[PDB]
Amino acid sequence: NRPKTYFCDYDGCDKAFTRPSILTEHQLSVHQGLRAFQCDKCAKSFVKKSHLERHLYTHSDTKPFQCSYCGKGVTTRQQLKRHEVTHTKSFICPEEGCNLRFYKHPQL
DNA sequence: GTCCGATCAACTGTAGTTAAGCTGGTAAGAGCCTGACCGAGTAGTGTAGTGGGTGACCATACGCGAAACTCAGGTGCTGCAATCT
Ligand SMILES: [Zn+2]
Ligand SMILES: [Zn+2]
Ligand SMILES: [Zn+2]
Ligand SMILES: [Zn+2]
Repeated sequence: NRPKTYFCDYDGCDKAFTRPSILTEHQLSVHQGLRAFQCDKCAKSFVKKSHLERHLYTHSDTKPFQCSYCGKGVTTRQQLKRHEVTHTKSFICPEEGCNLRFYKHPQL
């Protein structure tokens, strides 16, 4: 919506941003080499609250997305969708007019 | 590079060693396809992290209108005085 009208000034940086706090998040993270959210359970650190929140689940068994078929736990919707698509007849015969459909790619 | 000509055997006259397949009953080469076993191949997958854009909520800005507040307009009598009598 609103136009990108805050330009990073550093040598060899191309980026422009919508609102000045975001330009500052970029500058402190990329160019100065500082981060604002530390893991309690390992050495790593993160640039956003949502990124530390994802990393915190990785230290735990009670992972926040749970499979509808097998009940395996995962941390975000992309992982869930890819995993659940393995519980489907995903693959299709690529050859002309052939009707068949398959569950594991080596079968196809 | 070439020159001479000696010299192993090239290409030339006849005297004596090699298969192919018959009768068979037979084990011998060379072989075929299903099956099993591990290495490698095809390639989509499993967590995990960087970035971005959407959405909500805010406040900041002007500009028009709404009510506020200040300061001075306006009403009407009559205490006192002056024109007409
Ligand atoms: Zn930059
Ligand atoms: Zn950690
Ligand atoms: Zn599952
Ligand atoms: Zn087919």
